[PDB]
Amino acid sequence: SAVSKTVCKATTHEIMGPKKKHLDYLIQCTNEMNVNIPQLADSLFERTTNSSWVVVFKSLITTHHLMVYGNERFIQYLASRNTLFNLSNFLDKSGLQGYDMSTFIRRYSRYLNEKAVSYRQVAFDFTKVKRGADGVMRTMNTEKLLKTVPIIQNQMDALLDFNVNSNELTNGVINAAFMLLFKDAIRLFAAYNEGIINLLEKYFDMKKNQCKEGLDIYKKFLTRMTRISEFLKVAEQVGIDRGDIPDLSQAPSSLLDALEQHLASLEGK
Repeated sequence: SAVSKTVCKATTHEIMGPKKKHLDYLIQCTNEMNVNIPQLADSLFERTTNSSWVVVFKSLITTHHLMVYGNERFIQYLASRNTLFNLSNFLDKSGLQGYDMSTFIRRYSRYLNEKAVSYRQVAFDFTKVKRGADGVMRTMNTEKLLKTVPIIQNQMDALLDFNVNSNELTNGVINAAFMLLFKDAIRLFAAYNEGIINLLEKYFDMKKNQCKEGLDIYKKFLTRMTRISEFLKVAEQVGIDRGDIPDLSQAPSSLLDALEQHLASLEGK
């Protein structure tokens, strides 16, 4: 009940993101093994049944914050559910602000759903695993890599589909969501990029059908890069510390012709 009470405090009608003090409490909750994760999640789900965009959006932000900063047993539990958020028809018509925010609530809930689905499918969180030449994405074997990168790609699509303009970030609730989306985006991009580095190191030794898969992955990566650039430009326009924006220039983006020529040779007599 203390947990439920704090979920309520994190999700009041006040037009601002959940307060740090309540988020910090709920993080600590996830770290105590005696805490019942399903009951904490149920409280969050219940708030998403509220008619107010403010309450619903704040419950989603709280859930996202806990996925990012909480014990891994939290996202593990969300990933175990058959269904997560069901907000595809959400609409708060109480006012123009409610209309505006309803669209973003639908898109944000879809992203969190996909974040849980990604975790269910690969049994780790792309945004939090070890990086580098010795990290998870860089060391992954061929079969697993070909399976995994499309999952990253699907998660990134759902994130980018939030599709907000800088001039739409006009209240503290949506701004709070955006800051967490920004953090996930740069971390998810690093995983995507490492997956592609790995793919390119292996591509010219793969089987014909593996190369077809790899080439599809690469073409899709190139178009997502363009979208990620657009998303970072929104972050730049709104004022985010430029030192926090990653450099996309080092993504290995000039290999299309080589990949195609190699596959073409495999498809010849």
